Amino acid sequence: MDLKVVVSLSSRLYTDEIAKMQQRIGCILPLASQNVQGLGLGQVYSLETVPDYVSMYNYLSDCTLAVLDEVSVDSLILTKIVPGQTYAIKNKYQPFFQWHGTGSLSVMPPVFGREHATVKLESNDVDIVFPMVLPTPIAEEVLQKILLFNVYSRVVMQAPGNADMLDVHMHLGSVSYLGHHYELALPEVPGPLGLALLDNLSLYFCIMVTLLPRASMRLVRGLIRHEHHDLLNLFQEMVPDEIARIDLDDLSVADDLSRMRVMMTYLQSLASLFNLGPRLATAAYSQETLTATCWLR
Amino acid sequence: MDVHIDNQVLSGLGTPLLVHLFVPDTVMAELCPNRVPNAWCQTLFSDRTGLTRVCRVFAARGMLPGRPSHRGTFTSVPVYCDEGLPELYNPFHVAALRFYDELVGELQIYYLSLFEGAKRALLSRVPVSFSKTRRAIRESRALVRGIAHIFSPHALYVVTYPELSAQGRLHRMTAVLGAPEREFRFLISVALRISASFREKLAMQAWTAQQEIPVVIPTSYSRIYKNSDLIREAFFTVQTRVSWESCWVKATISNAPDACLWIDSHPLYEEGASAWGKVIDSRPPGGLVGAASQLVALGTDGHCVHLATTSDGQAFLVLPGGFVIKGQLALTPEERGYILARHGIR
Amino acid sequence: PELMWAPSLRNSLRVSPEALELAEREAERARSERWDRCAQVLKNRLLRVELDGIMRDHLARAEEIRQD
Amino acid sequence: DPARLPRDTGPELMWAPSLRNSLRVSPEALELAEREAERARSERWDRC
Amino acid sequence: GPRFTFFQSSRGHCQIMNILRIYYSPSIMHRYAVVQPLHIEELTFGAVACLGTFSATDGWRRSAFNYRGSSLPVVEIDSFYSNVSDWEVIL
Repeated sequence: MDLKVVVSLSSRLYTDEIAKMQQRIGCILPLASQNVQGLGLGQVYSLETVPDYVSMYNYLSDCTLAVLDEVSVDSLILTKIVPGQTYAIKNKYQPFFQWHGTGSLSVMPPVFGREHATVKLESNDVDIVFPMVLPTPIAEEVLQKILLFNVYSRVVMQAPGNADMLDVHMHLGSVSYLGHHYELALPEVPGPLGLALLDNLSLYFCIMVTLLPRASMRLVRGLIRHEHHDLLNLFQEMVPDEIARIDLDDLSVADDLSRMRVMMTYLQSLASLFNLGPRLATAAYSQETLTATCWLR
Repeated sequence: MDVHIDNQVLSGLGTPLLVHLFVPDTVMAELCPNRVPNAWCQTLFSDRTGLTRVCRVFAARGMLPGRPSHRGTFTSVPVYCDEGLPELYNPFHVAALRFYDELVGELQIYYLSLFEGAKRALLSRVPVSFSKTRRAIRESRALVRGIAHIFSPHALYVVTYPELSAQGRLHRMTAVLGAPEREFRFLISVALRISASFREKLAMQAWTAQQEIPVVIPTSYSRIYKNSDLIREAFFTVQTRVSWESCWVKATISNAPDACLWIDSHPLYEEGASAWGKVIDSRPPGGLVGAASQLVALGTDGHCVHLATTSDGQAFLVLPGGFVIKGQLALTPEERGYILARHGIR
Repeated sequence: PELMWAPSLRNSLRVSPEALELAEREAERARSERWDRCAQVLKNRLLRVELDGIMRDHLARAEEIRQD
Repeated sequence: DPARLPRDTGPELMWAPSLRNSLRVSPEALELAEREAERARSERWDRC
Repeated sequence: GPRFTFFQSSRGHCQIMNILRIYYSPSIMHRYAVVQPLHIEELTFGAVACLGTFSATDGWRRSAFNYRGSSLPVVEIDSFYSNVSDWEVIL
């Protein structure tokens, strides 16, 4: 088995950028199959396009990732990602994330700003931006946040008396972490592929809203009329009118089984939609030297 | 025939009754050129002015009528106005629509022009969308009729067909002035108080130009413009026939979104309906030098008189020739709330 | 040649204390004329669309004639 | 107290004469537009 | 806000005051238009001083100047001969 895939440049890499490519050693880069362009994320995320973070998500998920370990002039060595090998990955990204959780790892587009993952290359007509590496809970939280932002910023733009544009950019806003809050990069238009993702998500939503187990309605009504739980704080002691008007019928068990059957199958389908982008299973991330043995799941 | 079954099931919260429409492609060409929009319902009253709640309307363009007599877009007008029993109609009654894709252009429509045309026309289960079931079987030519539109003297096509008891109680409805009157005289009232502010600012000052914006001007400016030639400042008040495209109210609605400016432009003496309510930026890294370049290009427009409104409560007038006359903006917050409710949400 | 006044903020307009008072009165006499024309042509369109109501009601009353 | 000068071109500091700091006025076209619009106003005088 | 500019020339001081007046001709009426000279001391539009001479042929080769982050363009007057004078007012 081979992992060593060498990529030549085409012109003399200047000595001002060999220092920062020495600084970016052990990071991850997306492949194309060699050539120089597309070996990175500049070809689908440029300055011209509004960053949708979904077409570049399509490119990074659809293509096998690659580790960049050695940079020389006119030649730099890459290493592919093939399942069954436990790659050594160093967390070398300026929005810092300690892997104290030691969970599964995730790759994402550079949603933390263009500057943090870019590198200029004045040798050839190619520029390289880098994919972001970040743990599973932050990645899925930022994923649902960027989808909720690109679906609600547009409807806030649809408001004629849009008195509060800055409401969602400071409430949604930053990312949830105990160490700090790290502000991200926000598009204004969702792009085509983002609305395709929200289209399939809303399709799953309207299919699953046709079947609700009616016993659970009674449980949340009873718990609202019990003590207000800390998990129940989002209701602030209120029964919504909709759950009051879909409980006109009684409690059954015959429809409940097939309801739950189609709910299991459609939640597994939704999980297959949201397990998108390539994933890493981690064994024993070493803390003192910032390296992690990980294999492709 | 999609947007009617779209908005029919949608607006059941804030509207009892829903009327469906066509809009030709010639009647809104003077509203927004180049097909830039692709809505919001707020029907104000004739003598019961006040303020009312807003309702969203959905629509589509580029999809053709079954009538080949004209080929245009799709809209629809909600009706929710009549208190309690809906059998009464309010006569001489505007219903405003805000057709948009990103709030440019307005649509003023009457209840007479709507309803006179309407009368002139006439192991569990999934539940079906009930109201779409009767539109496919109609498919006829008599459902659509031609209505002389009152705001713009053109044809506006309605669609209605004998659906059910909501549209069945519509065609029996009749009942026993000032809905286009109030907004125009309200514009002339705020224009007269702003022109009075300019009058008293020119009075308390020496009646002199401070020339806030720098331009070079020729020595024959007192010749090619005659002495005290403020005939454009004279007939400024008749020329402002529009207001919510005009920048004057645009600063008041911009209070909800500090160093911003909106500019109206009226020509030197009747070159045409020039423009209303353009934008001077300070936010992006084009910067204050780009604002200054756009501002001096505004000031060197030798055949257009510009009116400048600020967000913080100040008004400015720009004479062509770089002369600026300061002024106040301070209006009673009742009209402010009336304006921001007329556009949108407080 | 041709001489241009230099841009400074002490350059004066040709002073106008008296030409603005008659100005807005002429403006109001013109705009009442325009608004009355617009309301006149508006009521012309309104009587035009109101008359077809009574024509439709006449042809609705004519049903009782058709069996008599 | 103003000053008089022939020409210059293309500044960066604002209060300096230029070719872009000149208002672009055509006298004959403005007199023509002014006269024809006075006649439109004079027709508007006698309407209602 | 006042500015410090530098000047390379191969002329006499008699020429340097006239050509500097013609060079500063926009800025003088810029300051005149924005700020009227209310007192009698604002009329001084700065001054000049000979910092010295150098070689007129090999003069002012460009170079770069790095701090730890950034790089401004910078000229390099090479093999300079320093000679300070007093201030002669531009007007």
